[PDB]
Amino acid sequence: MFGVTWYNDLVRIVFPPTVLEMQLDGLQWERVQFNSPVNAGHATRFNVV
Amino acid sequence: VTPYLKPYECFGWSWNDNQDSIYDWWIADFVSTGAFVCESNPEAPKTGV
Amino acid sequence: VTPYLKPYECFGWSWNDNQDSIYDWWIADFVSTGAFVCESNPEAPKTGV
Repeated sequence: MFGVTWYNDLVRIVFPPTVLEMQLDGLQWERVQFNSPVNAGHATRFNVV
Repeated sequence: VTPYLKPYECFGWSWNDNQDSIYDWWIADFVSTGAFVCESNPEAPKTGV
Repeated sequence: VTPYLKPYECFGWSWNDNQDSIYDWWIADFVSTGAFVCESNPEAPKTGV
């Protein structure tokens, strides 16, 4: 499991070994365009928080 | 002339002395990235001191 | 180029894109007037909450 966050421009890009933190002044993100691979064995899964 | 700049960004310039009045200038901005950037990664603490 | 400006005054500009290099710029200064200025005067608190 991994994910990203951008709550009040505290842009984290997390992975179970390591995180990557940024803050950007002229940044704000509100839209998510998830896309999936063509076929998964079980159900592939995604969550916007 | 140094330009106006954001209150925690950082200015330097160089490259005169080429028989015309052009130059390179740069702005570092130091905005809360959390990844420190510097030469000479630290070697090791000597153990037992 | 943004001009130098007083440490608690505030700068914005606009009006390029008219096939010449003139523009309008403005300085708000926010000096302790005590009368707040803003759109959308507040309606009412709903009573009983």
